[PDB]
Amino acid sequence: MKRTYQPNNRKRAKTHGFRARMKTKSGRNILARRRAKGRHQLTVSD
Amino acid sequence: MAVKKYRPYTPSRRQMTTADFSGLTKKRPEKALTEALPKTGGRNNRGRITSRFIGGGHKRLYRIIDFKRRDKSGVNAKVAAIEYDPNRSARIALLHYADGEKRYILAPEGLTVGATVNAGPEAEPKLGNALPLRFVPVGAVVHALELVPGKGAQLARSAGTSVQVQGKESDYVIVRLPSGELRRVHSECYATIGAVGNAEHKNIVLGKAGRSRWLGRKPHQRGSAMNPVDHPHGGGEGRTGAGRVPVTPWGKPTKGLKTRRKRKTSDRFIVT
RNA sequence: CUUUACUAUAGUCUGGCAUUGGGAUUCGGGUUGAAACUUGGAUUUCUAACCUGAAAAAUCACUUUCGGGGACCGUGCUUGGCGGGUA
RNA sequence: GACAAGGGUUCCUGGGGAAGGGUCGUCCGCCCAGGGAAAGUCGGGACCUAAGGUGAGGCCGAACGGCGCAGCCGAUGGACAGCAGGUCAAGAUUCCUGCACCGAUCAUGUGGAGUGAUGGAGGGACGCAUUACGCUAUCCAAUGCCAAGCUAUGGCUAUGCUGGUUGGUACGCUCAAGGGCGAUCGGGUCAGAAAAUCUACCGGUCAUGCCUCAGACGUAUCGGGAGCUUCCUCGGAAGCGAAGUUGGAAACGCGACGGUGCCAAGAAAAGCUUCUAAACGUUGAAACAUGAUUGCCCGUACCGCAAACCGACACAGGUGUCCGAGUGUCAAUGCACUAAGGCGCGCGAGAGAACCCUCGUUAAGGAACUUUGCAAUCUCACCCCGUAACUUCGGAAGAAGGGGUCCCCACGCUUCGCGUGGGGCGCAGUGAAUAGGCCCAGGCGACUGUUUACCAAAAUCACAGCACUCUGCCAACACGAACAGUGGACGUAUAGGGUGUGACGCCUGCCCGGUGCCGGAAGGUCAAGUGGAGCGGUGCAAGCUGCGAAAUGAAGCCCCGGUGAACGGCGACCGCUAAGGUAGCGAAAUUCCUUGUCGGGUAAGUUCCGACCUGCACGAAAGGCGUAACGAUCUGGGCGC
RNA sequence: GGACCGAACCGGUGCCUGCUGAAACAGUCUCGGAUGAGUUGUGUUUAGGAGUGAAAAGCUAACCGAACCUGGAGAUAGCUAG
Ligand SMILES: [Mg+2]
Ligand SMILES: [Mg+2]
Ligand SMILES: [Mg+2]
Ligand SMILES: [Mg+2]
Ligand SMILES: [Mg+2]
Ligand SMILES: [Mg+2]
Ligand SMILES: [Mg+2]
Ligand SMILES: [Mg+2]
Ligand SMILES: [Mg+2]
Ligand SMILES: [Mg+2]
Ligand SMILES: [Mg+2]
Ligand SMILES: [Mg+2]
Ligand SMILES: [Mg+2]
Ligand SMILES: [Mg+2]
Ligand SMILES: [Mg+2]
Ligand SMILES: [Mg+2]
Ligand SMILES: [Mg+2]
Ligand SMILES: [Mg+2]
Ligand SMILES: [Mg+2]
Ligand SMILES: [Mg+2]
Ligand SMILES: [Mg+2]
Ligand SMILES: [Mg+2]
Ligand SMILES: [Mg+2]
Ligand SMILES: [Mg+2]
Ligand SMILES: [Mg+2]
Ligand SMILES: [Mg+2]
Ligand SMILES: [Mg+2]
Ligand SMILES: [Mg+2]
Ligand SMILES: [Mg+2]
Ligand SMILES: [Mg+2]
Ligand SMILES: [Mg+2]
Ligand SMILES: [Mg+2]
Ligand SMILES: [Mg+2]
Ligand SMILES: [Mg+2]
Ligand SMILES: [Mg+2]
Ligand SMILES: [Mg+2]
Ligand SMILES: [Mg+2]
Ligand SMILES: [Mg+2]
Ligand SMILES: [Mg+2]
Ligand SMILES: [Mg+2]
Ligand SMILES: [Mg+2]
Ligand SMILES: [Mg+2]
Ligand SMILES: [Mg+2]
Ligand SMILES: [Mg+2]
Ligand SMILES: [Mg+2]
Ligand SMILES: [Mg+2]
Ligand SMILES: [Mg+2]
Ligand SMILES: [Mg+2]
Ligand SMILES: [Mg+2]
Ligand SMILES: [Mg+2]
Ligand SMILES: [Mg+2]
Ligand SMILES: [Mg+2]
Ligand SMILES: [Mg+2]
Ligand SMILES: [Mg+2]
Ligand SMILES: [Mg+2]
Ligand SMILES: [Mg+2]
Ligand SMILES: [Mg+2]
Ligand SMILES: [Mg+2]
Ligand SMILES: [Mg+2]
Ligand SMILES: [Mg+2]
Ligand SMILES: [Mg+2]
Ligand SMILES: [Mg+2]
Ligand SMILES: [Mg+2]
Ligand SMILES: [Mg+2]
Ligand SMILES: [Mg+2]
Ligand SMILES: [Mg+2]
Ligand SMILES: [Mg+2]
Ligand SMILES: [Mg+2]
Ligand SMILES: [Mg+2]
Ligand SMILES: [Mg+2]
Ligand SMILES: [Mg+2]
Ligand SMILES: [Mg+2]
Ligand SMILES: [Mg+2]
Ligand SMILES: [Mg+2]
Ligand SMILES: [Mg+2]
Ligand SMILES: [Mg+2]
Ligand SMILES: [Mg+2]
Ligand SMILES: [Mg+2]
Ligand SMILES: [Mg+2]
Ligand SMILES: [Mg+2]
Ligand SMILES: [Mg+2]
Ligand SMILES: [Mg+2]
Ligand SMILES: [Mg+2]
Ligand SMILES: [Mg+2]
Ligand SMILES: [Mg+2]
Ligand SMILES: [Mg+2]
Ligand SMILES: [Mg+2]
Ligand SMILES: [Mg+2]
Ligand SMILES: [Mg+2]
Ligand SMILES: [Mg+2]
Ligand SMILES: [Mg+2]
Ligand SMILES: [Mg+2]
Ligand SMILES: [Mg+2]
Ligand SMILES: [Mg+2]
Ligand SMILES: [Mg+2]
Ligand SMILES: [Mg+2]
Ligand SMILES: [Mg+2]
Ligand SMILES: [Mg+2]
Ligand SMILES: [Mg+2]
Ligand SMILES: [Mg+2]
Ligand SMILES: [Mg+2]
Ligand SMILES: [Mg+2]
Ligand SMILES: [Mg+2]
Ligand SMILES: [Mg+2]
Ligand SMILES: [Mg+2]
Ligand SMILES: [Mg+2]
Ligand SMILES: [Mg+2]
Ligand SMILES: [Mg+2]
Ligand SMILES: [Mg+2]
Ligand SMILES: [Mg+2]
Repeated sequence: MKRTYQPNNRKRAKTHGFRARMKTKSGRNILARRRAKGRHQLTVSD
Repeated sequence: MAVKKYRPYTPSRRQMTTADFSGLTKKRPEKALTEALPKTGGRNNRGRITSRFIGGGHKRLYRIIDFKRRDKSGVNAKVAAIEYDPNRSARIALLHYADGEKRYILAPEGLTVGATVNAGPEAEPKLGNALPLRFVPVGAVVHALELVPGKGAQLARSAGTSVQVQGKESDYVIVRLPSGELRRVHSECYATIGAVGNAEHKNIVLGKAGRSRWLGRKPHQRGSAMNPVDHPHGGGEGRTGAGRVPVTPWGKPTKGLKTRRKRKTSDRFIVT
């Protein structure tokens, strides 16, 4: 019963990446949106 | 004039027909002439499907061909081999140039291995001699014609197709395309004597489904199978013919689709 | 979701105006029976705009040497039609 | 059993007993602490490129941004130097022991001359199926060798039983299948931007010939080796060490880039080999071996078909590759039992009621059950004999149907056995396990295939074949802020797009009035726009201004012609509307009345088959009517059980 | 050889069991394909009136005739409750 989550690191990191979110404005938004309220530890740390 | 039909040893293979060979020299496409990077891929481009279907099929290698053949004018060449080229539907000739360079040209009908061929304007109208239209005899049958001086041969390179030379009017020579259309081409345009090979490609019986698949995939969906959302003809209770017949994004069958253009006054009798 | 329901619309066809120039012929006519400053139309033609292809320099750029197309096309503005493709 | 993912101390040692564990728990993959992971040679980087991602310049867009040549990035591929053993509680092609190789640097001798680029060329370099020969891994046999022992309950006293039976390296005139190589002079400038002593092309000149070892063998040597020994701190430590035979089988692995056949015609790039340009040296070069020196970065424990990864669980689910023994059975990764190895699935004990699940046997009967033989039997392997209508001559077909099968002896042969004869046993001999029930008719689709992840697998969709139609190449056509770009296509009407039909065979009629579509000089209407007669406002006027029509003005509809494998139409009592059904079929997947009427089959048949025809509402590419074969398709019937 | 029988594998025909499941789609038995239009690993590309689709309105992260999240936003609610 194959499930949705098939972990594959570096796919995980290829999308979703700090490096990745930096390349576009939309994620860069999300990045600095998360630096904000939500003192969050985010992205490639997890 | 061989075909190779089969027995009916399977459910298929009765109707199935393959092509004929042994006119083809066993040799490989050889060294970089090919330099083949077809990298076959469906209609995708910027990521979406443009020309529908065509989703698979056997790995190929493109063999570069010399279409214009201007530069080798006044230089002898002797036919070496005739090789099988996929994505062509014509045989191609190898030869060798006197200066020693090897190229490819498509193979006209009836070109034997070892024939002496000479490109250029002064050349005799022997098979495959690559000369300008001004120097082409009236009514003689040629192929691989340039649409414009320079560039390459955009006219009649598919198997069995030829263009006979109608009487020249101006520096433009009248010709007749294999669709039956008449045109006007510059007499500065090269062409190759004779008609294309591969016998009649047309009547090979193409086996069953999947022989299709040896080539571009194309399962070809029939939008009246589809739901209304997907396609106009779609929708119905049981089988229903049309109600309209525009397709697939509106349009229709018949209804000439060509824009009104500047090439149109170089054109003679667009009717068929 | 559908169509000959309403309405607009992507799209597309078409007239006018730019980009956009020259010369022959002809008819329409004005300003000083022809001369002739000419103003436009129609066909025709040329070539500097413009498009485009080959050449040791793959997309480009160039003196380019060139070859073809060429006042068309394409494109901006506007005119009217078509337009369940879409809303 | 070993890996790749993924997980992250789960590994090892010593503790612990709250919670986690489906009960317990002194125990654990849980808790605490401590330790463990070693690389020039393995995998990745300091090398290469594919798809794709980038992308100075360049091309485009209300912005943010979208493209795009070179180059760069990118292993799932190319390239590349080591094996054999030993061993911590816990690592090993990493550490140590023995022997080996690779690069870089320098010194010494040979050599004492050339070296060889960001550029050229060679080559790297590639498919599917089938297959000959040699071999190994590897397994099998024995009265082959070695080692240890003992005599069991009747017997055996070994000719019984048990285990073991060689790996690396070096050399060797030894054996050896298999495997790929022409060599050289000269010429032409128009080839590879010039170059070239290189490659290509053209011309001349001379079975065998060479090169190669897979693997076998012999000698040597370093390992390993059944066990033997003593110590033992509870059970492990150190030391010792025998022989390695003949006969057989054998790969998807090696000898290889082998041989042949086939059509759908099977990456790129660097390293690498050769060649010059530029440059340096033309006395200290290239090359060779000879020591020395040097060898970076990351990964490496443990789980890894699973209580350690994805499933909320110590979850009957799922997860890619490699290895995967023996005996029996044509063969096999099948089936049964077993080796090495791993395990008995983290509640337990009793009871032997109803009912419930999963099974075994069943009297006489044998489908009577029921919507339906649903389910479950019967059937089953291999050998021999034999086998229909129908057929597209392939098929149907494993059609149905019948016989054989075990053990001993003798004989013959191509001896893993088979054939023949004779004999023996049991109720029974593919003696247990894995292996079809079959047939007669129809309906639909020809066919293999595809489809509703989680109620539908089909008669749906695809399909080869056929037809209409568009498209002359900045093609039609599709994506798109965009005269950018790309796809169609590095394709050029034997091509590409769209549409419907759907092997094959015999075929495909009548009606264009309306709608669409192609072609249509008269004529009717028609937008902006040119033109601007005239009507009015204000001012005393020059004048400034508000509307404003004849003519002229494009595509389009109106009007004319054609076109049905174009939308369509061929009984709302014939009713008039362009015509009203050519074949073929018809109670049909179409039929209302209906269980139509006859006939067949049954004891009895609303079904099924055959007729008929009165077709409520068959019919020719929404194709008509047939059709061998095919079907986890649907319908009716028979035998067998 | 879109041939046959049949493992691996790919798939889901029929019955049953399961239905607070062992399991948010499975288990036994049975059956289909098993050199092709075959199966599948790795990297990559395409998405919300958008993609994909041998075509069910199927799939697009366990509920797709228009995914999810955040926002407009205390949408509106001639209706139901309180
Ligand atoms: Mg942190
Ligand atoms: Mg990190
Ligand atoms: Mg998290
Ligand atoms: Mg024949
Ligand atoms: Mg689409
Ligand atoms: Mg064809
Ligand atoms: Mg088709
Ligand atoms: Mg449908
Ligand atoms: Mg629609
Ligand atoms: Mg429809
Ligand atoms: Mg219908
Ligand atoms: Mg379209
Ligand atoms: Mg518009
Ligand atoms: Mg308008
Ligand atoms: Mg609407
Ligand atoms: Mg409308
Ligand atoms: Mg295992
Ligand atoms: Mg890991
Ligand atoms: Mg680790
Ligand atoms: Mg432990
Ligand atoms: Mg322990
Ligand atoms: Mg406890
Ligand atoms: Mg505690
Ligand atoms: Mg407990
Ligand atoms: Mg423990
Ligand atoms: Mg070492
Ligand atoms: Mg690179
Ligand atoms: Mg590239
Ligand atoms: Mg880009
Ligand atoms: Mg690119
Ligand atoms: Mg790799
Ligand atoms: Mg190596
Ligand atoms: Mg490496
Ligand atoms: Mg130990
Ligand atoms: Mg270990
Ligand atoms: Mg080791
Ligand atoms: Mg010297
Ligand atoms: Mg040299
Ligand atoms: Mg062999
Ligand atoms: Mg014995
Ligand atoms: Mg023995
Ligand atoms: Mg020996
Ligand atoms: Mg294998
Ligand atoms: Mg071979
Ligand atoms: Mg490179
Ligand atoms: Mg020099
Ligand atoms: Mg390990
Ligand atoms: Mg559990
Ligand atoms: Mg458990
Ligand atoms: Mg489990
Ligand atoms: Mg699996
Ligand atoms: Mg094996
Ligand atoms: Mg076995
Ligand atoms: Mg066996
Ligand atoms: Mg088994
Ligand atoms: Mg285990
Ligand atoms: Mg127990
Ligand atoms: Mg039972
Ligand atoms: Mg009985
Ligand atoms: Mg009976
Ligand atoms: Mg009854
Ligand atoms: Mg009954
Ligand atoms: Mg049954
Ligand atoms: Mg059975
Ligand atoms: Mg026969
Ligand atoms: Mg039958
Ligand atoms: Mg007896
Ligand atoms: Mg008997
Ligand atoms: Mg048996
Ligand atoms: Mg049994
Ligand atoms: Mg009949
Ligand atoms: Mg019937
Ligand atoms: Mg079917
Ligand atoms: Mg079959
Ligand atoms: Mg389903
Ligand atoms: Mg189903
Ligand atoms: Mg363009
Ligand atoms: Mg293009
Ligand atoms: Mg159909
Ligand atoms: Mg008429
Ligand atoms: Mg009846
Ligand atoms: Mg009835
Ligand atoms: Mg009767
Ligand atoms: Mg009956
Ligand atoms: Mg009757
Ligand atoms: Mg009944
Ligand atoms: Mg019934
Ligand atoms: Mg009947
Ligand atoms: Mg007809
Ligand atoms: Mg029809
Ligand atoms: Mg019909
Ligand atoms: Mg039909
Ligand atoms: Mg019929
Ligand atoms: Mg099937
Ligand atoms: Mg049924
Ligand atoms: Mg029946
Ligand atoms: Mg009887
Ligand atoms: Mg097959
Ligand atoms: Mg058969
Ligand atoms: Mg499926
Ligand atoms: Mg399964
Ligand atoms: Mg079967
Ligand atoms: Mg839409
Ligand atoms: Mg989820
Ligand atoms: Mg879903
Ligand atoms: Mg919704
Ligand atoms: Mg509210
Ligand atoms: Mg609001
Ligand atoms: Mg409202
Ligand atoms: Mg409100």
